[PDB]
Amino acid sequence: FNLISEKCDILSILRDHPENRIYRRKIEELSKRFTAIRKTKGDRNCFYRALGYSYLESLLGKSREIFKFKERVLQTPNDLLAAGFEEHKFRNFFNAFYSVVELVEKDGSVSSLLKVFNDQSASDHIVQFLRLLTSAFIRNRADFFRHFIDEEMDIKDFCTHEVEPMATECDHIQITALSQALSIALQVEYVDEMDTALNHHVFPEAATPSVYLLYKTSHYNILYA
Ligand SMILES: *CC(=O)NCc1ccc(F)c(C)c1
Repeated sequence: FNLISEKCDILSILRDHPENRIYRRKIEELSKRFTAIRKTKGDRNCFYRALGYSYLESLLGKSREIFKFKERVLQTPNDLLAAGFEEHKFRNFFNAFYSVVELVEKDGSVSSLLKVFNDQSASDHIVQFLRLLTSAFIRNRADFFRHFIDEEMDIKDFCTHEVEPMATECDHIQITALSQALSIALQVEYVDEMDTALNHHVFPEAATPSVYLLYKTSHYNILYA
């Protein structure tokens, strides 16, 4: 379990911030709303790896939701082609993602899903797929991202340098784009060392979330309500 941990009690993360007044306060408050946490490896891929694992975990045993998600994933090659990606270059990454979706359907266990996400090869193929789909979704909707995020940004350069490469860190744009590309509703809780309220953001605004993440010390960990 070197990439995604076993479930732990929320208060077990006090030990990561010993004798720290603000972090203790915020973690205690978080424990009133959430029961458990899984930690992810801080290798620069932790947003993609956490969202992918936590969303597929949320589908286990839900036959209608699995059918609808599979239908969407089957169309994603067309998003990649429309943005200029070549089939022979994305094939291995698409096939790895479709495979883990079929595991959710056929096997249906937490333990089998966690083993794929802890297999460095399978897990990194899944992350690379998610990064290419993020990039495609932004490129195909460049006017949307310039209108609503930043009129001055260079969309093609941003995707080349800050989305496609492994180990590149995320901001609001990547989170919004992957949420929209796969129709995943997610809530991010923010824990920093300023003397401020524990607070959160939902993607898209106003949705009921499937996934909850904790953003703390530049890392995305998985929460359980
Ligand atoms: C999500 C992810 O892989 N984060 C890696 C990380 C951990 C600590 C930091 F200070 C940075 C810049 C990144």
